[PDB]
Amino acid sequence: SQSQGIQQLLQAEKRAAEKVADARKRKARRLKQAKEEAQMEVEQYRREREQEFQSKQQAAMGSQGNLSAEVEQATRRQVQGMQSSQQRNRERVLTQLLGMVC
Amino acid sequence: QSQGIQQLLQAEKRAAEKVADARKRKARRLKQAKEEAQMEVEQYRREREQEFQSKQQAAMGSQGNLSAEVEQATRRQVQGMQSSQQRNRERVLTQLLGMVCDV
Amino acid sequence: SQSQGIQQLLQAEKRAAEKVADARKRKARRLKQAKEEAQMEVEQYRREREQEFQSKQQAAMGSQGNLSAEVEQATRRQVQGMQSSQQRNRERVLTQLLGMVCDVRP
Amino acid sequence: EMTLAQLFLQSEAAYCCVSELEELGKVQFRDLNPDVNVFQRKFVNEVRRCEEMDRKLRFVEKEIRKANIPIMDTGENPEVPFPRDMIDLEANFEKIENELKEINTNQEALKRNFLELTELKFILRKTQQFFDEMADPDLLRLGFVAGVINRERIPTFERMLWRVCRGNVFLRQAEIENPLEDPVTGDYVHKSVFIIFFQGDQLKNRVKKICEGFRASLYPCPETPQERKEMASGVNTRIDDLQMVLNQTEDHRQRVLQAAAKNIRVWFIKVRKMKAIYHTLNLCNIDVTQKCLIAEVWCPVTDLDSIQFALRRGTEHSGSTVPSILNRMQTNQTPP
Amino acid sequence: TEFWLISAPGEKTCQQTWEKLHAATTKNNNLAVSSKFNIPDLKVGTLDVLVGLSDELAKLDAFVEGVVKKVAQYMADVLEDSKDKVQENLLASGVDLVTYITRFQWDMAKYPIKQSLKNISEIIAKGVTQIDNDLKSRASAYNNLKGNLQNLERKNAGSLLTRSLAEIVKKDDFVLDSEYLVTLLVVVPKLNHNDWIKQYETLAEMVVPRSSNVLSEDQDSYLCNVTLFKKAVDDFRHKARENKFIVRDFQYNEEEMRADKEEMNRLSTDKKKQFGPLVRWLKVNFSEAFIAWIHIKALRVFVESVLRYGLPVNFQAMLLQPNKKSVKKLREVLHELYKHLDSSAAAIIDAPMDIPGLNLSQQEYYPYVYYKIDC
Amino acid sequence: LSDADVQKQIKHMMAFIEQEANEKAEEIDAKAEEEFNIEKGRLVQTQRLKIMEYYEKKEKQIEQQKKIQMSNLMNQARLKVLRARDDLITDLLNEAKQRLSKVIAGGVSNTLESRLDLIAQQMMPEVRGALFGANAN
Amino acid sequence: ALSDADVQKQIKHMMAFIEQEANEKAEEIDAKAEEEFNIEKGRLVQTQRLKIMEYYEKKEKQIEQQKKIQMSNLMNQARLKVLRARDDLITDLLNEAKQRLSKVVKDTTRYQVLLDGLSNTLESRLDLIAQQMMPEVRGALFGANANR
Amino acid sequence: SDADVQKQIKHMMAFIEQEANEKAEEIDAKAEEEFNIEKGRLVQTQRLKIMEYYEKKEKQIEQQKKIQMSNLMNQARLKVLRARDDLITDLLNEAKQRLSKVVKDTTRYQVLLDGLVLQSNTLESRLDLIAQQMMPEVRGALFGANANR
Amino acid sequence: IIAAKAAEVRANKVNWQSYLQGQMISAEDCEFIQRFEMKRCSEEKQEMLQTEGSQCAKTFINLMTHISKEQTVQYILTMVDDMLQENHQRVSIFFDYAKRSKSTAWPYFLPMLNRQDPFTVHMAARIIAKLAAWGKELMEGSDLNYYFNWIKTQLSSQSDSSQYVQCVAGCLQLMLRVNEYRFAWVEADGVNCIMGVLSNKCGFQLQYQMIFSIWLLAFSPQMCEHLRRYNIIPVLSDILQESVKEKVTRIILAAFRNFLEKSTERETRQEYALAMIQCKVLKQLENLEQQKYDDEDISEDIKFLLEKLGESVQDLSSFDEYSSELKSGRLEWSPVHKSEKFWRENAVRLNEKNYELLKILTKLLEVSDDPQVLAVAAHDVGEYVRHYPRGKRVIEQLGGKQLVMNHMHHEDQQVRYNALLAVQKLMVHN
Repeated sequence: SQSQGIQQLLQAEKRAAEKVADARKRKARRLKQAKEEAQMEVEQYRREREQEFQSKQQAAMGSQGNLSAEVEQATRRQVQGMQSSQQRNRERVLTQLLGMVC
Repeated sequence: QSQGIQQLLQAEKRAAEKVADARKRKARRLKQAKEEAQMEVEQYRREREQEFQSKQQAAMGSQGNLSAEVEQATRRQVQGMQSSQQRNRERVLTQLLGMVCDV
Repeated sequence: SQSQGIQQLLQAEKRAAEKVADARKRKARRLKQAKEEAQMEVEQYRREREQEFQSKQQAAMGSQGNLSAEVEQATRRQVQGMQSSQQRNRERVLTQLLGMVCDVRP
Repeated sequence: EMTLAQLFLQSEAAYCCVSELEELGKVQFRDLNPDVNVFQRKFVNEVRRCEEMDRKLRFVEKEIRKANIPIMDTGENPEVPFPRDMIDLEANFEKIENELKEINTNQEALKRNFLELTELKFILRKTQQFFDEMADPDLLRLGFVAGVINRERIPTFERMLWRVCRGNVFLRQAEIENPLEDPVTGDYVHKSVFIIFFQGDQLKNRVKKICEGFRASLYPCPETPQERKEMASGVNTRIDDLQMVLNQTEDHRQRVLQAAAKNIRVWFIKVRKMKAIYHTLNLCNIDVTQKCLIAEVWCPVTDLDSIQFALRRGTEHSGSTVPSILNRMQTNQTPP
Repeated sequence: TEFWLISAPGEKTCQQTWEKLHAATTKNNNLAVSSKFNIPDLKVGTLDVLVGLSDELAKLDAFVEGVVKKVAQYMADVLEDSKDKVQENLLASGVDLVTYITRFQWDMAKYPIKQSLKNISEIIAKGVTQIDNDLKSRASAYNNLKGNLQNLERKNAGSLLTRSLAEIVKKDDFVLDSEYLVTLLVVVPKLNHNDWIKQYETLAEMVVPRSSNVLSEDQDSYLCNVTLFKKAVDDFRHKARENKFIVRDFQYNEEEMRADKEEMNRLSTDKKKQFGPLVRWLKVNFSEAFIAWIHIKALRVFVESVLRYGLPVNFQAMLLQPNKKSVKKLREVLHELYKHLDSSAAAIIDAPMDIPGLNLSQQEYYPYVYYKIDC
Repeated sequence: LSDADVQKQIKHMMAFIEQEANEKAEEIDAKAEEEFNIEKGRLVQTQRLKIMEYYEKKEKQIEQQKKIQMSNLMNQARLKVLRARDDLITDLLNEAKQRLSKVIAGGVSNTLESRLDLIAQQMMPEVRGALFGANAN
Repeated sequence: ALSDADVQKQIKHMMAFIEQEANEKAEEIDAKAEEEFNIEKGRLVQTQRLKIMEYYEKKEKQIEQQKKIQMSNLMNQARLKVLRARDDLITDLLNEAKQRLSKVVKDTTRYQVLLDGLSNTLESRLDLIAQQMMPEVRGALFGANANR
Repeated sequence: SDADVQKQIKHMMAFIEQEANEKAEEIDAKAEEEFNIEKGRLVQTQRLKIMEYYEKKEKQIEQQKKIQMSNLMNQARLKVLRARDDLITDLLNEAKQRLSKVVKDTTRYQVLLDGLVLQSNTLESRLDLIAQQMMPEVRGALFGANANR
Repeated sequence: IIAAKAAEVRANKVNWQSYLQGQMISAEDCEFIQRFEMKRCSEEKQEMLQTEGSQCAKTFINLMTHISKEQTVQYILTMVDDMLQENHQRVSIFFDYAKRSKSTAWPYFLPMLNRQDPFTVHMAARIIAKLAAWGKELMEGSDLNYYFNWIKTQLSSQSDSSQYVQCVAGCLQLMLRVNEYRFAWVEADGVNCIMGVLSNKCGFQLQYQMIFSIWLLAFSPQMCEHLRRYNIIPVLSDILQESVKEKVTRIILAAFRNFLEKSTERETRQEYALAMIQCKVLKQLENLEQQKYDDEDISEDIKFLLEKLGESVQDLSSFDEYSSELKSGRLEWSPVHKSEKFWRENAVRLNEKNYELLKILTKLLEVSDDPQVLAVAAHDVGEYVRHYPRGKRVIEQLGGKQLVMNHMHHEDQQVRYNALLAVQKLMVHN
C-alpha cells in the first residue's frame, strides 16, 4: 500500500535514526571508560617500575665486596712498597739522626 | 466726598493708634513684669544667702565640736602612751644599762 | 607670416632675458664692490687704532720711565735723610747701649 | 486514459532518473511541498547558481551578437551530467566571462590612451612645424600652451580669446588632415591643432580655463627643440607599441569569442536542462520525510512500462545498486 | 543721469581722435554732450598684475556702487522729512552731481599717483569699507532711536489696555494710606454703562459711593476707578467680568508715569540733537564715497585702456552724455568710427558662455573701452 | 440708590477693618501672655541658674575650706602625738645618762656618752616594742 | 512485472539499502570512537607516566648518590690506612732511635761527654730534633715527592 | 588681418619688454639696498671685533702698568727698609768693636768679668740680648719718633 | 551476494550424521554439533558454549577440514558467523579452544581459505578477522603475512568477484581498526594495492570500503607520514568530484580531516594542504559547504577542512614563499602567483634587494625556455605593474617591456596569453 509503503520507509528511517543514536550513545559513554580504564595502565606501569626498582636495590649489594677486595689488595701493595723502602734506607737515617742529636 | 473720606481717615488713624499704644504699653508691661520677677528672685536669693551664711556659721561650730573631740583624742592617746611607758620603764632601763656595761 | 610673429616673440623673450641677466650681473658686481668698500673701511679703522695703540704705548713707556726716576730720587732722598738723622744720635745711642751692657747688676 | 503514479527513488540516482524522464517527456510531475514557497525549497541553492550560469551565457551570447561572429548549430542535445560537472562548467563560464570583461575594459582604456597619444603626436609635429621660421639658436617669461579643437570652432574660439585676454595673447592654428577620432565623444571629426602664447600667470589661467570650457585638450609640450625631438620620438614609439598591443588583444578577443560561439548553444541547452531538472526535483519530497526521494506524477497508462524502462536507464547511468520503483494508485483527483 | 566713458585709443595724438569724437560728432548732430576726461598718467605695471587689476576693478566698481547707493538710501530715509531734491543734497562738490562729474579731476591728495596701481586701489578700498561699516552702525543706531520713538507713539496708540494709561489715570482719585482699602479700575464698553452710576457705587458688596469716579470716556467705552476693601479685589474684578468689563489694572504707577514722560522727552531731544549730526555725517561722507567711486571708474578705464592698447599710453577718453533716445544712433556711429581703432576681425558678432574658470565676461564688449556712470 | 443703604456696605467694610484690628489686638494679648511668660521664664531660669551655681560654688568652697582645716587639724594632732612619744623616749635616754653618771660622764672615742648613744640608737626598736607594745600589725 | 509482489520486493530493497547505510554510519562512527578512546587513554597514561618516572628516577638518583658516597668513603679509608701505616713506620723509627740512645747512655765515656754537653733529657732532645728533621726523614725513607 | 597680426605682435612685444625693464629697475633698487645693508653688516661686525681686540689689549696694558707701579713702589719701600736695617747693623758692629776695645782695658775688664761670672755670658751674647730688647728706643733715637702713634 | 549466500546456507541444513557414519569425524564433535543445531535459543546456545567451549571449535574444525562437502563447511561457517553477529563476544570461546589446543587459531583455518567454495573462504576470512579484532591475540608471523597475502590476492581478483571483494574489505577494515595491524599493513605493499584497486574504478561498495580503509590508516601519524609516497590525495579528490553518494563524500572528507590533523609535522601538513589546493579541493569543499547535509559530522568535517586549507593558502601567500620560489626558479603557478591579497599587499617588496626580485624576473623572462616558467614570470610581472603603478618605469628601466612584448608572439599559446595580459596591464596608463 502506498500509504503502507511510505509508512514502511518512515519506520525504517526511524530504525536507522535509533541505530545512529545508539552508536552516538556508545561513543559518549565510552569516553568515560577512556577516562577510567587508564587507572589499570598507570597501576601496571607503577607495579612494573616498582618491581624493577626493588630488583635493582636487592641486586646492587654485590659490587661492594669486589670493590673492597680490589682496594684492599691495592693498599696492601702500597704498604708493602713503603715497608720495603723504609727497610732499605732505615739504617743511615738512624745513624744521621743520632749523630746530630749527639 | 471729602467729609466722607475724612470720616474714614479718622477711623484708620484710630486703627493704627490702638495698635501703637498696644505695643507701647506692652513694652512698659514687659519692663514692669521683668522688674517684679527679678525683685522676687532677688529677695528669695538674698533670703537664701542669709540662711546659708547662718547655717554655715552654725556648722562651723558643729565641726569645731569635732575639732575639740580630736583634741581630746590626742590627749587620750598621750595619756595611754605615758601609762604604757610607765609600765615597762624600769625593765627597759635595767636591760639597757646592763648591756651597756657588758663590754 | 604665421611663423614670423613667433620669431619676433622669441627674439623679444631673449631680449628680456638678456636685459634681466645684465641687471643680475650688476647686482652681483655691486654686492662685491660693497664687500670691498666695507673691507677697506675696516682696514682704515684698524690702522687708525693701531696708531692710537702705538701712541698709548709710547706715552705709557714715557710715564713709567718718569715715575721710576722720580721714585728712585725719592728713595735716595729718604735714605740721605735717614743717614743725616742717625749721624746726629749715633754717639748718644751707642753710649747708652754700651753702658747698659757694661753695668751688669748680677 | 490517464493515471497517477508515485516513484520511490534513491537520491543519488534521482537526478539522472528525472533526466531520463525529461528526455522521455511522458511524465507530469506535481508539487508535493506547496506548504513552503518556491523561493525557499531545498534545491533552491542549486537552481540559483544555475540561473547565474544562464546569465553568464546570455552576457557572452550578447557580445557574440555585438561582434560579427556567428553562432553554430550542431543539433546535439547532451544531458547535464548529474555528477558535479557544475564545478567544471562554472569554471569554464567564469573564465569565458572574466576574460571577456577584462578584454573589454583593457580595450577601452587602451583605445583611449592610443587616441590621446595620437593627438599628442600631431600636436608635437605641428608645433615643430610652427617653430620653423628660422630656428638659428639650438635652444622663460613667455608662457606657452597648445592643444586641439574641433574645426569651425576656430572663429568662436579665436573671438573669445581676443575678447577675454584682450589684445595680449597669440594663437596659431593649423588644420589636421585625415580627421581623427574624439578621445571620449567617439566620432570622426575634423580637428585643428593650435598653439597659444601668453605673458604671465594670470593670462595663463585665463586661457587654460577658456580652453577647458571649449572642451579642448592640451597635454604638455616641449620647451626646447631637444625636448621636442625627445618626446616626439617617445610618443611615436609608444603609439606603435599601443597599436601592436591593441591589434593583439583584439585578435585575442576574436579568438576566444569564436571558441565561445562554437559551443554557446550546447552550453545553453546543457545549463537550461540542468536548471529545469533541479527545479523539478524541488517539486519532490525531501529528506524531511525520507532519504529516498518521493515523486508523484500523471502519466498515460500505456507509457508506464516505457517510463519504468527509462527509470532503469537512470539506475544504470547513476550506478546505484538500488532500483527506483514505480507504483500506481487508485485516485480521486481529476486527470488532465 | 547716464554718462558713458569711452576709451578712444588716441589715433597717434589727442587731436586726431578727441577732436573727431567731440567737435565733429556735435557738428554732425547734437546726439550727445561731449567732454574730456583727462586721466592722469598713473604708474603702469606688469601685464600679469595689470590683468589682476582688471579683475579687481571689475569687482570693486560694483562694491562701491553698492556702498554709494546704500548711502543714498540712508540719506533718503534719515532725511525723509525733507527728501525733496535728494540729488542736490548728495553732490560731492559743485552745484550738482552732473556738474561735478563733467568737471572731474583726479585728486592726488586722496590717492598718490606715484604709488603702484594695486596700492592706489587698496587706498580706495579701505576707505570705502570703513564707510560701509559706518553706514551699517550709525544709521542703525539712529534707526534704533527712531524706533524707540515709534514704540512710545504705539504706546500712545490703541485702547487704554493696549496702550499705557500713565498720564491718563487721575491721581486725585487714588486712596491715600491704602492699607486695607484700594482702588480698582475695570471699566470698558459704554454699551454696558447705561447704569454705571449705581454699579460704581455698588460694584462690590462694600464699594464706596463717593470716591469712585470716571477719568476718561471714549465714544465706545469709559474708564474709571472704583474703591473697595483690601479683600474685595478679585471679587471686584469678578463683578467687573459680570458687567462685561475688561481688565484695567493700573497699580498706581505714578512715579513710573513721570519717569516714562521724562524718557520720552529725552528721546525726542536726543533725536533732535542727533539728526543734525547724522545728517551732516551723511552729507560729508557721500562726497567722499562718490569721489572714491569715480576714482575707481577712472582706474578701471585706465587699466582696461592700457591692456587694450599696448604701451605707450594714449587714453584721451571721452565722456559722453546721451541725449533723449539717441542711444542707438550714437552707439552705431561710435561702432562705425571705432571699427578701425580696434580690431573688427573678432568679437562684435557674438560669443558663447565661458562660465567655468577663474572669470567669465560680465559686460558687453565694444570696439573700445566703455564704462557707465549712473548718477 | 441712597446714602442709608450704602452706609450698610460701608459699615460692613468698616467692620472688616475693625475685625482685622481686633485680630491684631488679640495677637498682642496672646503675645503678652505666651511670649511674656516665655521671656519672664527665660529670665527666671537664667537668674536662678546663675545664682544657684554661684551658691553651690560658695557652699563647696566652704565645705572644702572646712575639709582643709579639719585635715590640717588631724595632721597636727598626729605630729603632736609623735612629738609626745619622741619626748618620752628622750626623757628615757636622759634618765639613762643620769644613772650612768652614778655608776663628761667618763670613759676614754669610747666615752660613756658616746657608748650610750651608740647602743641606744641600735636598741630603739626594742625599746619601742617594750614600752609602747608591739605593733599588732 | 509491476505487481504488488514487485513493489514489495523493491521496497524491501529500499529497506535493505537504508539498513546498510545506517550500518555503515555505525561502523564508521564506532571506529572513530575507538580511535578517540585510544588517544585519550594514551594521553592520560602518558601524563601519569611522567609523574611515575619523575618519582622513581629521583629514587634511583638517591641510590646512585649513595653508591658514589660509599665508593668515595672506601677510597678514603684506603688512603688513611696507608697513611697510618707510614706514620707507624715513622714512630717505629723514632722508638729505635730512643732505644739506641738508651743503649749509648750506658757507655760511660759517651755518657760523660753528652752530659758535659747537655729540659734537656735525651727524650726531649730527640723529640725536638725529630720534629724538625721530619722533612729529611721522609725524603730519605720514602723518596721525595716527584711533583715538588 | 596682417594689420591684426602686426598689432598683436607689437602689443605683446611692448608688454614683455616693459615687464623686463620693470624687473630690471626693481633689481637695481634692491641691489642698492643690498649694497647698503652689506656694508652695514660687514663693517659693524669687523669693527666690533677690532674694538674688542684693541680694548682688551688696552685693559691688559693698564693692568700691566698698575702691576708695574705696585712692584716699583714695593721695591722702593723694601729698599728704604734695607737701608735702615744696614744703618742699625752698622751701629751694632760699632758697639761690638767698642766692646773689643774695652776688654783690652784690664782695669775695666776685670770688674766686668767678675760681674758676668757672678751673673752663655759672652759679650757677643749680652750685646745681642740688650740690643734686641732696646730696639724700640734705638729706632726712636736714630730715625726720629713716629707721629702717627 | 554475501547475504543471499548466508541465507541459502542457513536454510540448506545437511545432516552431520553422514560424516559420523563414515568415521570421518569424531562422535563427540557430531553430538556437540547436533546439540548446538537443536539449541537455537540464546540461553541454550550460551549454556552449551560454556559447558563445551573447547569442544565447539574442535568439532567445527574437524568437520570442516575432514569433510570435503561444501554444504557442511558452509553451514558451520554460517553458524559461527551468526554466533559472532548475535554477540561479537562469543569469540572468546574460540580463543579458549586455541588456548586448550596450545596453538594459534589461524593455522586451523589458513588452509581453509584455499577451499573451493568462495563463500566458504570468505566466511572463514570474516571469522578470522572478527576473532582477531575482538580478541587479545594480535595476529603476526608467517601466518599473518600469508593471510594478508591472501587478502591481497582476493583484491587482485578485481560482480560476484566485487561482492567477495566487499567481504575481504570488511575484514580489512576490522583488522586495520587495531593499532598494530595498521603498521602491519603499512609495512606490506597493501597501500599500493588499495590505490590500484581505486585506480580500477571499482563499484560503489568497493569504493566506500577502500575509502574507509584509507580513513582508518590515516589515524596513526606514522602511517599518514609514510603513505605520502603514493600521493592518494589526487585519486581521492578525483573520486570525490566524480562520485556523489553521501557515503563516499563523508568518508573522503573524514580522510582529509585525519590527514590534516594527525600529521606528525607541520611540514607534512603543508605538503598535504598544497597537494589538496593544487588539486583544487578548496573549490569543491566550498561548493559542498554551499550544499546542506543532515549529520553534524559532515558539516564539521567540511568546516575544519576549509579552515585548514585557507590557513595553508595564507601561509603559501607569504612573500617569503614568493622570494624563495623566485630564488629557486619555482615558477609553476603556485597559490601565491594569483593571491590577490599577496600582490596587493606586497608588490612593493618586489623592489627589495635593489630591484633584485625584478632583475630575477627579467632574467627569467629573457633566458627561460620552459613555457610554464616564462608564462609564470610574465603573469608575475603583470601583477607587479597592476598592484603598484610606480614600478612601471622601473620595468621600462629594466627593458621588461621589450621582453614581454617579444614573448607576446611566443610559440606557446599558454605563454602568449600571459604575455598579452601583462602587456595590457603595463600599457594601461601613461
